[PDB]
Amino acid sequence: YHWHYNLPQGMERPHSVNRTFAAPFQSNHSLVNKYRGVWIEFDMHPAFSVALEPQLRKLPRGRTLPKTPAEEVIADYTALAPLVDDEKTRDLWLAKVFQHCAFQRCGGAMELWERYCHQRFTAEGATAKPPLSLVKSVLFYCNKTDNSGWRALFDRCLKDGWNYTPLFDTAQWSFMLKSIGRMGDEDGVRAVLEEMLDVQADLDRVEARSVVIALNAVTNADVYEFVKKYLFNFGERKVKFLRTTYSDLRGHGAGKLRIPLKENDNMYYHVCWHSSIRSPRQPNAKIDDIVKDKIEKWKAEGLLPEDY
Amino acid sequence: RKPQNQWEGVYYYSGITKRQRHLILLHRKREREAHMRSFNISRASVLQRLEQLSGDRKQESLPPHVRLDLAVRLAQHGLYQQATPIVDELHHQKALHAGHYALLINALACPRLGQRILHCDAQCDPALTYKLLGDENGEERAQEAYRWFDLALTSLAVDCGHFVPYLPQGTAAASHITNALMRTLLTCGYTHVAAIPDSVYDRMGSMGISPTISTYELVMLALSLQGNMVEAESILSFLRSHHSEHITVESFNALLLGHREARQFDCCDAIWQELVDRRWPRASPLTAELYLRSIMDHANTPTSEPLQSFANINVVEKKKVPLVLAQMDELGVPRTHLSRVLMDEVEDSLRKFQTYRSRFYEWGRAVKQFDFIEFRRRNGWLYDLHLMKGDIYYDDTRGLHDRSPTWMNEVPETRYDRLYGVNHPDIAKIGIRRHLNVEY
Amino acid sequence: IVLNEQLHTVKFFDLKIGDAIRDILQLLQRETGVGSSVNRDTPVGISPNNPERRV
Amino acid sequence: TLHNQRSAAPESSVSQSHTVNAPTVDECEMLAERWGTMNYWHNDTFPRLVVFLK
Amino acid sequence: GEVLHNLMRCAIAARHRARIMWVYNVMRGRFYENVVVRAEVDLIWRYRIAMIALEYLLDHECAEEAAAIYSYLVEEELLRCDVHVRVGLHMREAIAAGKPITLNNDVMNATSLVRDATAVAPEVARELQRRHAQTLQNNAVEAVGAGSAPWSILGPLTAIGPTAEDTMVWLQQHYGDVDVMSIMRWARFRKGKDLMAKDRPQYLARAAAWIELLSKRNREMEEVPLTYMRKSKPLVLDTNSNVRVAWQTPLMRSGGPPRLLAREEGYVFHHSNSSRFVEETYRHPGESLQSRYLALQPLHTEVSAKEDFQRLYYQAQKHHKQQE
Amino acid sequence: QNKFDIMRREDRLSKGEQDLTERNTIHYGVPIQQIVDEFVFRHRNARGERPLDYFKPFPNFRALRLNRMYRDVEGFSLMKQRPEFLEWELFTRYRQHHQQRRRLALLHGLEPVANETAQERDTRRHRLDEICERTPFDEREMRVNDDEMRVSVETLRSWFGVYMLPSPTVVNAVLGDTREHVLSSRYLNRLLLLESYVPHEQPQEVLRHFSAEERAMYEQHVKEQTSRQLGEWERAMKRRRWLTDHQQYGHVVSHGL
Amino acid sequence: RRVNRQKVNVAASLLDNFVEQEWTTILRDKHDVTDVTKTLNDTQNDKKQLARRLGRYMLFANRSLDDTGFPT
Amino acid sequence: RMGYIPRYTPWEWIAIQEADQPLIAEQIRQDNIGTSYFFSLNRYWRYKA
Amino acid sequence: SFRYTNNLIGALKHRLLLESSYREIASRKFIGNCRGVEVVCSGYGTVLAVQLT
Repeated sequence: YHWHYNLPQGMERPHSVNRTFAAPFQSNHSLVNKYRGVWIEFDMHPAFSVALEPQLRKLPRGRTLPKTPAEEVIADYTALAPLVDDEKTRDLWLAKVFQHCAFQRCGGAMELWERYCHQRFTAEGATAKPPLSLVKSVLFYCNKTDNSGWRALFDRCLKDGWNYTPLFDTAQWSFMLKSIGRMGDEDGVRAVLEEMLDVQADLDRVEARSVVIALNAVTNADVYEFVKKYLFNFGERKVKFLRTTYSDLRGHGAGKLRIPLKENDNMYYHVCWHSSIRSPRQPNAKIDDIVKDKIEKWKAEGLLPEDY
Repeated sequence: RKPQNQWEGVYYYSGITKRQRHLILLHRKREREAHMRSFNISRASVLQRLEQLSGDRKQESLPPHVRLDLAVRLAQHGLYQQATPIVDELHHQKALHAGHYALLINALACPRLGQRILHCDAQCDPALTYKLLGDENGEERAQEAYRWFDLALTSLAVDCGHFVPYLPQGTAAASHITNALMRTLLTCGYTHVAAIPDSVYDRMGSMGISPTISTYELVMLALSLQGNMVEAESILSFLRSHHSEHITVESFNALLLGHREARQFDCCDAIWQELVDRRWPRASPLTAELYLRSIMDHANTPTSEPLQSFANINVVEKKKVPLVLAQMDELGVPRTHLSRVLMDEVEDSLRKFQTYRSRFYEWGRAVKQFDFIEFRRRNGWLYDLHLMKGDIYYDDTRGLHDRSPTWMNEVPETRYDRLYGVNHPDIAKIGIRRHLNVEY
Repeated sequence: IVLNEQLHTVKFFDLKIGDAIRDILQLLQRETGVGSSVNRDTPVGISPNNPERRV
Repeated sequence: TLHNQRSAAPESSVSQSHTVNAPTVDECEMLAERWGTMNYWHNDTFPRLVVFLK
Repeated sequence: GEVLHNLMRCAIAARHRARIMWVYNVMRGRFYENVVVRAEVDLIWRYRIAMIALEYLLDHECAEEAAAIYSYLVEEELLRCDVHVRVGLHMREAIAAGKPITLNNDVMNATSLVRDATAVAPEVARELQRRHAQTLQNNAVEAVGAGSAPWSILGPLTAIGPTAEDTMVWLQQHYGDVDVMSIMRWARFRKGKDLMAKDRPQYLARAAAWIELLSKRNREMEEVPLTYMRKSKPLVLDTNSNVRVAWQTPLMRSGGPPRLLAREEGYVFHHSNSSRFVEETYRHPGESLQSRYLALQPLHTEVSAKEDFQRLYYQAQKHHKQQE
Repeated sequence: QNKFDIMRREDRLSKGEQDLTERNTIHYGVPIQQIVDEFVFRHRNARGERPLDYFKPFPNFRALRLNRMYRDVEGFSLMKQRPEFLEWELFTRYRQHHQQRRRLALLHGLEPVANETAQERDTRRHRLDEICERTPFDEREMRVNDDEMRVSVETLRSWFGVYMLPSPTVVNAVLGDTREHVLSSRYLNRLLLLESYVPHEQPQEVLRHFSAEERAMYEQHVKEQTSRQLGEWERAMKRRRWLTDHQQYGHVVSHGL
Repeated sequence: RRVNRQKVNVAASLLDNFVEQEWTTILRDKHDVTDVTKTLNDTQNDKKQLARRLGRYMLFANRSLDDTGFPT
Repeated sequence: RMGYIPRYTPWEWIAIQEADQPLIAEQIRQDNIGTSYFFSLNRYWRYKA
Repeated sequence: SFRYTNNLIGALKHRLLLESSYREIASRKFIGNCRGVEVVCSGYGTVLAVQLT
């Protein structure tokens, strides 16, 4: 019951619980020092950076976003970029104005892709390979302005194409799924979510407001059954948070989004069913011959008479 | 209330996710591909440089310094067979000199192939690089290192043609080539690293060549790889007695490496604590790499006398890792100059044994304690070791009852209360009233 | 020698049946679904030894 | 039954700084560059100042 | 980058070598600050901080700390970056006018930094050969005790050819472990002052000291000749464990039989703080009272622990010269 | 896994040393304090191995431990496993003679040195012998112990003789009155002077399994070995030395006075 | 198998005795030849100078079965 | 024995209790620069003096 | 699963490198000298020329 005071007060047995169970760090709060954005990996040679320094000054650098309007940096790339004779310098410069026009939402920046980079990367079976910083910047741009040009570029990043999908970050897929749910591509949601499972991306650490938008745009019948088996891939902590965010984005907190959601209640009732499932509790030919033999018997018995 | 266990540790998060350990393994494979890609590009460039100067310069004889520059670059990339016809005609044309022979034998140890073996094959272990360089023609490069040493001493006798019976054995060039020979023979197999303290060292003594500090450090490194520590410390004891001004870091790097191979981890601690104490010569990042790897080999070593009745005992040696990393901040050793294989195991020991003052005020909260229990309850099959399955020396006749008055001091309240009826015939001796004797 | 190892397993008949029940108890407490994204080294739709593993 | 580790005698508790050993022949050569105590040059047995003078 | 630049400049004025390597260690960072936070120092500022740290440690001859920063510059490929900003400053002025710009080998060699580096390069190579010949001579006279030793007869440095191309040959085959052209461009300026155009022997002394510090091959060829450590075997009659039978080379004891290798008889490296080395014989027992009770007493003759070959060659030549 | 460590293993066992892969696990095997305690626990306080001072009311720390044979009995010649009624008391007096010599060496600086040469050792011993033969034996330091009897020097000189425990007139007569001085190393050195004055060889059942073609190369193998072993042995018994004046070996024929 | 293990032990020790017998013979007889090509400035290859640059003769009786042709 | 309770905790039981609990990083208390005479008492308000 | 295919990729990587290196051994010169005698040989063991430098 207790230990007496005249007994020797030795330790009875040691306990090694922290070395038998190695627990990873799990907090309900998010990380306060994370970038929460799409990184460009600006890796310019250190001779063009000081040469283009008045032009790169008005461009977004690491964790810095200048408020220069987008029509000036387009005009800087219109005139000065043919002067520099280097292929990867112009590609890294074009990735920055694609990032600058994304943060200011300028829809006219897709003309720069068709002017310079379309003919040598995405036209008529081009064998040249674009850098990773250019593909990340235009996919972040087309997802920000809800441009439909992401589909020709996302199909180029598969294993037979450029194979850049293992190099995409978890914040890249969050901005990707938000734009497809806003535009409403049912096969666009499935082709990305099949790619994220094939690439082994961090499915539990995608943005929860991005997943409930991409799941809200699921209306076709065959891709709706794809969502039912794909919803088991999330964690139990994630799938109970997808219910609370989807209920608030269609309820009181509908003003957090730029455009309102469309009412998809058959996805709403299934997510509320799937979140309650993961949470704890709190022969037609042979049968049709059977029935026809009985009606044949009942006319012989007289239970089904003729006209009187 | 039921008492809480005071010998049970606080539940805290010391571990990584299965995605993170996969992502560490995936990222470490990419840079092993990057060092494999970096070597074969430069190896193909020097082979294209060789065939260019052999094909288009077929009849035009090259200047001897261009052929000397290509011969050392072939030997550095592990291509020793493509360089021996170049050195045979340069010795025959008598264009090589005292410094040129020591340059070629030092190039024969291949310090470009060893860079690929370090990052990719040896898992950034500096002791394993000497063990793996001996397989890529270890005996073959050792014979050419002995042949180029005979080519060097023949050329030094011509170059020295008073001290005439003591030339060229007394010059600086004879020991420099002999130090170049021991450096090349260290990269060879075990048969040649054993010949460095016995056969090469006695041949240097029989030839009468005065050694330098780099002579003893390669002999100490040769005895370190054999595992003989009684002789390796004796050489530095000779250096501690006679030539103490010239002792550099590499003698300490041999002894940190040598006790790591002999698995005498108590000795390699005392060498590191000595180097922190004297602070001269300066601790290289090779010192911090060789000492921290000796900690991790001691930490992953299982014991067999308790036979791990409760847990692994040697994992407590990783608690010294925050002490050593704090010592590196004052010794001027940057912790960013550590290898990627070691830095993952260093940060493994840091998240297991290190906490800050801001975390220590919040690590014992009941929310974090009960999350540890539920995460052990939900998925304990993924992270568990059990779920995988007077003065006494002048006293001898003691003076008893020395009239020390206990009545000058006052301890009067020593009253004791005994149970009623001890000798009573009607009251039984045994009973449940005996439990009243333990009550205070 | 052979009788000592035969008598060593007959006294653990009762303790292994209780050990088998305790394996079922920790099995039903596992996280539902196919798993979590943080606790997997293998992708869900692919075999871990598949040659076309990394898309 | 025994141990597989390196068996070593404990380190000597004798003061090696105060014990003056026998003078070796290498000590006599660098005796002009040697720093010693007043007990070192005027030792009871083997005094080193007379070796510096001889 | 600008905050860590002033942190390094505070460490230069405070002369704190441990904090110079600390600011350099924070500048590289870990996986958390560079990938998770994405707060990393750019390549221009990482070149400036590492250069003023490498400038101080080479001026104050800190060999191990300067070797770590130079290992960072060869890893990050920042050896030719001082000319890259110089080309880029010219490319900024050229693109401001409207002319096209590019980066090749002929653009880098057309600058004033590389053209001045190759012109002074013969004077630096003569400074390296003059300084090494003085240190080789000082290693020989200190091995004897001041006459010269045979250590300074034939050194590891060859003669310099009489052209600028053989100068670049001689620097690449004797100091080829480091980039000698990048070092001489770094040592050109000192506190803003152009040493190459104003103080010519000061720059020649500064550039030769920086090449000799960063080169590992120069460190291995400028070593003081040490004495030869002899092996030892234990005694036949064990008197003490500190006295041992020493191994003597035939240069020390001439004549006698040709001996075998030392390890076969049992001669190993044995030395300690109280170790003594001796040659042991035994006193010859005659037809006397002592026949078998005694162990043939160990007559000893104390020998040295080292073989100073530079003094043995000097004294034998002194006997070859002062006798005649 | 590596050929370096495989060749290091077969080299180390050829030297007769510990293999490094045997040290891959750590054994802190059976410390001496545990073995003594389980020996006492098994033998019920280990009676008989305790001295009689353990059964006394006030024993010191040397009486509480078990009996061991220390390094005092290494020099006593007539010491047996069972002494005959007076040999232990002579041993305790001989031991006290060396402890006073150990005291006198520290008084006059005649303690041994760590790097002591044997030519310096015997001169230190000879200086210790001449300084201990003139100092009388202290009987106050000679303390009786556990079971031996207090016997004076007169009875020990009567039983074993005057040569065993000598007088100063005796030691000047041997190397060249009832009083005892400390023993010397040269006097007992004189007393003992006066009184003493083919690889891979196989058995026959393996040879029975051999064929006659394989026995022929077996007998050829042992032919070459014993010709090499006796050929090496005759070069040791010849003792023929190289004469440099004629550049030819030579052998001794006659031996004169 | 155990007697055939002794069959290769007596057959290797015949060969290990024969190799180092001639290896001492071609070294002791080349010691008295004294072929001097130091003025010729050759490539230092010879019959003796290739034999001494070869390593220690690892004896076949000391080898196991894996070094004599049997697979692991 | 029948009731042996040790009065000294064994070396195995000490090593288990030390290996389960982490160290505090501010216990090393090393200092080589000096005291910030102007800024250390006037830092940011959350972690201020 | 997929044990034959994953062993066949590693087997053909072993066969590709032994084929790439066999084309380099045969397309090379192997010159051996003993005493001024340049015996020039190819990778196939054929002596190309017995010269004397």
